[PDB]
Amino acid sequence: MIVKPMVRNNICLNAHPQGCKKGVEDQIEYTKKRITAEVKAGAKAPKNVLVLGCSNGYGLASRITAAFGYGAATIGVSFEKAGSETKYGTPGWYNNLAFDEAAKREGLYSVTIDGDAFSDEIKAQVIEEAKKKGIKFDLIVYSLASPVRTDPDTGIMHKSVLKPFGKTFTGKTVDPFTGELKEISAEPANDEEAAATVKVMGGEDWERWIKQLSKEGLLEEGCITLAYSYIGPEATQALYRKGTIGKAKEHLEATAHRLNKENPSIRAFVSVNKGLVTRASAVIPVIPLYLASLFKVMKEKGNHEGCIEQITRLYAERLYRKDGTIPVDEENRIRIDDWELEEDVQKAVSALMEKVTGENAESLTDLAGYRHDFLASNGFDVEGINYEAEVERFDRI
Repeated sequence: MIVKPMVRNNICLNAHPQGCKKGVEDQIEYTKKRITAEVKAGAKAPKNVLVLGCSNGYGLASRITAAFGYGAATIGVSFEKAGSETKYGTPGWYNNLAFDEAAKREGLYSVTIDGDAFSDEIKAQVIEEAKKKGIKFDLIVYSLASPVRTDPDTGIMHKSVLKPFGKTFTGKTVDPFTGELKEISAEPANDEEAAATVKVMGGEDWERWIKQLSKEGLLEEGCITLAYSYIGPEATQALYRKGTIGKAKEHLEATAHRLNKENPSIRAFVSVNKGLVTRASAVIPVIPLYLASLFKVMKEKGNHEGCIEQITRLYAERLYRKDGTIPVDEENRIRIDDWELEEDVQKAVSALMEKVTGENAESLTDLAGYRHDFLASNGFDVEGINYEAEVERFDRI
């Protein structure tokens, strides 16, 4: 069985087990070189970390940075599909396996809980695991990437949508594989859609995790909790500020404020991260063209970051600094999109988006970098992996 990427409806349908593994190992290796003795010396360190959404992207990087950077014990939660002998698991399933294996090889405590993180069943499972080991958490990272949430008190399922308000949102977009430029649109959402999105992307579950953990006395004094979010460029403020996403963000930010007021011994932040290729990226106008242009501009400037570069910087230069402060903006958010939103960067990116055409997209923007990030998420196009070799089982890594 030769496994090559199968992409349809802008989604990569399969995954490569050894590729996903090499991907995790590469992040671990970077972490070991980035988070050195000097970087840690004189700063505090996380000891027991809970990561909700630990199998991909920022969540996975957060777990790797905690464990292999700072030597912390970690419990990760994610909802994956296991693989069988002949059927693909989700990429996150192979990522978790690779993580737990490396953690064990290093003698680090690591436990992965697979299930719906929005459910009280899973929360109860973390709680009992913590009480057994005698763990109290000092860092809780909320990085849940789901388009749907089944409300645990009412059982009804909500799905988020990505739409503006009042006026339809139209803009250029690009296919990184073909090079095709198009114009697509997002029509204004209704109340049902807006309310569903808030339900999925807001801070309801974040708060629920904190309260249940609090009641069971599983939060260490001074415990940091973070939720990842995105603000983005001016070109997409219609969705990220005044769209359905913007409303969910406002809810998440209000949730963070309330967590700080109700738990005096806690430090809760929304962490605003940089833009990267996500599963949803292809359905949003402007975004795929923005990212390709951002990648080009930042790689040329020399400050391009992927997930693990972002999060290691988050730990070393926001959470665990030697001056003991946690720098925030005027609204008390941690900002690591500071490089992305630099004036010179955004100006050049905008110029690039204005100039892009059909024949020049490949050379003007970084579609190649975009393709790589898209594929690497599922374990494809990873350096050092043969890909012409057959995979015996989809049961191991």
